[PDB]
Amino acid sequence: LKKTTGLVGLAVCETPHERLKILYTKILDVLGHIPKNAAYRKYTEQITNEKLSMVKAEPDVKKLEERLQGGQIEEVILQAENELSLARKMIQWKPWEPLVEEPPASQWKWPI
Amino acid sequence: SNLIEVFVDGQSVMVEPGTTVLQACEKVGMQIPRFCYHERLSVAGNCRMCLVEIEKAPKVVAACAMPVMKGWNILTNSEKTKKAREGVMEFLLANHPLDCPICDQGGECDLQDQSMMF
Amino acid sequence: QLITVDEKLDITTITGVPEEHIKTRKARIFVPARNNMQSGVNNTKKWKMEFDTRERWENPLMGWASTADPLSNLVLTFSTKEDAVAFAEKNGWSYDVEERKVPKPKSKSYGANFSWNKRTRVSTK
Amino acid sequence: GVRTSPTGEKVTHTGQVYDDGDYRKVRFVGRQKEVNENFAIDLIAEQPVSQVGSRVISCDGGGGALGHPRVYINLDKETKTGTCGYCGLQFRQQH
Amino acid sequence: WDNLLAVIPGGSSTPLIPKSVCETVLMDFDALIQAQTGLGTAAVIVMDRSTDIVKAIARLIEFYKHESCGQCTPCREGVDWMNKVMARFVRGDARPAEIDSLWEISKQIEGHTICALGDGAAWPVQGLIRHFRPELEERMQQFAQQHQ
Amino acid sequence: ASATRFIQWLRNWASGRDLQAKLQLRYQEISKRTQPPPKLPVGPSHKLSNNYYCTRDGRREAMPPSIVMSSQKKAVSPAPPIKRWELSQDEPYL
Ligand code: SF4
Ligand code: FES
Ligand SMILES: [Zn+2]
Repeated sequence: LKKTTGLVGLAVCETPHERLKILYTKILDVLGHIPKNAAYRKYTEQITNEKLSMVKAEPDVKKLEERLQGGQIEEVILQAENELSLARKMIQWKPWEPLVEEPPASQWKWPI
Repeated sequence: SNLIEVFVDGQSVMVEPGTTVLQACEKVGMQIPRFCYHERLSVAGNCRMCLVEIEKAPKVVAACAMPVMKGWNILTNSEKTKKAREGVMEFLLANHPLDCPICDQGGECDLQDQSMMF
Repeated sequence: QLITVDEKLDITTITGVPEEHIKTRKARIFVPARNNMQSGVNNTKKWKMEFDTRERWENPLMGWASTADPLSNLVLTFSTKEDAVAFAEKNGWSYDVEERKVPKPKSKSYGANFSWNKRTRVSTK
Repeated sequence: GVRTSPTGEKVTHTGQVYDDGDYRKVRFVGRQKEVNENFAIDLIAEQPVSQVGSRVISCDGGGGALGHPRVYINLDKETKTGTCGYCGLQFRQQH
Repeated sequence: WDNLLAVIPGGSSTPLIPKSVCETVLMDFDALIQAQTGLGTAAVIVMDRSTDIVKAIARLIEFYKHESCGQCTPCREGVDWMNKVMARFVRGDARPAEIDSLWEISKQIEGHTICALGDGAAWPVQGLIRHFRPELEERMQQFAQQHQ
Repeated sequence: ASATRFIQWLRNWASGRDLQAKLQLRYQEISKRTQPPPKLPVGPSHKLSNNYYCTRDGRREAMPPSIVMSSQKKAVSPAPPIKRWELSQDEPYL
């Protein structure tokens, strides 16, 4: 086990593989409540499964960080927490719905 | 009725017969470089600063004096057009005096401004 | 949720502009005339808003041109006449609008210089 | 040259001088009015005209890249000299 | 014949041609176009090896400079510009980098003027540069050494 | 530079360094205040031919932005993940 993650305020995780399986599984369950054809569901399920496959395949924490390519394993866990929080918020926002409103005629015309 | 179709950089524009190449370009918002041409004077065609390439035509035409023809595509930003302007500007500045600091035209001079742009 | 506000937009009390420089001023909405010293037409493309000219006097010390008019240099650019008018309405300024002056299309003919029987024939090239 | 107005105030090379009754001359009381005494109009007129044997001559002000932009002067008129529009040196054609 | 240096086959406007081309070239419009010249008026000006080829062409540019009507910019200013450069090439008072500059200048005159006089003043220069570049570069080298 | 031997030893001992070899006051090792004139080089555009400005005009090659989507498959990231940094062989630990 590492002595430190090197980032102030990010504590070393005793059981990183177990924590990552729990978080990715929670993300996938939350994604199951998003509409099937929503792009957020399709892309996030795709990337979440890929990371989950690496977590199962590779038991060595040093080697797992090499595959995931997302920093320290504690940075990966934090990112999975962030994604899980985002998924819950996306359900209430529902950004897969059509555009709320077109902008005025030349709102984005530069130069004027 | 009698409008003929020409193209400016591939954009179609309908003009009356007798419209010049220079006037056809104005209808799409482009201003051809000029010195001798003035819309209220008779056409001269001597400065040669308005030379412009007609697509698939070997020779550049004086846009101010050349009537357009049906189907012509006027390449107003072509490599041939741009190199014609550079040559003409170079001849204009060969004998011109280094006077801009003492010349009243400085700052509102078409020679200065078209040298900068073309 | 949205609300219905059935008034003309008016922001003069939330712009910070002093009373004097809202109702005594006269904005002019126009397209600038081509500088007749040059043939380029690129400065005649946009609409401008400018205010009425006020006094400029000579500084006693150096003779510089002094001003008490905060809007002397204020010039605004607009894409269309409607945009300029809408900006003046909501700011409370009295304005005068002037139609854009586009040059007339001319009939040009190089061959007219050599007419057999017309006066357009030139005597020199 | 530096004249003195009837009041006694020096006239500058731009012709400036406060007239009588102009209060602004109070600013020089107990002090002085800064006037450059080397009038360029007088100094340039002391340079002799240069005789050259050609219709056209060039002037850069002297000193190469330390002078002014190089201009070419026409000397065809014999009723006058050719003057440099930058430095005011005069040229005349030698017969 | 072995003394032949160059021939102008159709008046001053047509580019010169060296002796080798003159060995077999036929005198007609199409054949002389293939030899990168032209029939022109069919005035054959013959120059032998005692000729100063650079000076001979330079006098031709001086002719066109004296004849340009002055109406249009590329010939009014360009031909006179070429005349000054050619005059310097006669003495070698120039650098080799100016040869390709002279070639570029003539191409700016050619095809950009009102009439064909501008073309007629650019072709003689192109013919000289095309066939006698070593003569030009050899005169510049000679001038440079006498001025050290 | 004018300090005596004893003072040089005293202040060298006090600081723990050899101060005389790296004096903070400048003496004769600095450049002369009169220098020979330069002759600066010229840039690549100083050519008499093959130098048409239209072929070396950076401003006129700038284009308006490319519209990807206007309101008129594998997931992606803005770029590949950043490669991890390596410890200095020069001195990993200060
Ligand atoms: S090219 Fe023809 S029209 Fe133009 S200046 Fe020369 S002679 Fe005159
Ligand atoms: S504007 Fe002068 S040739 Fe056309
Ligand atoms: Zn001068």
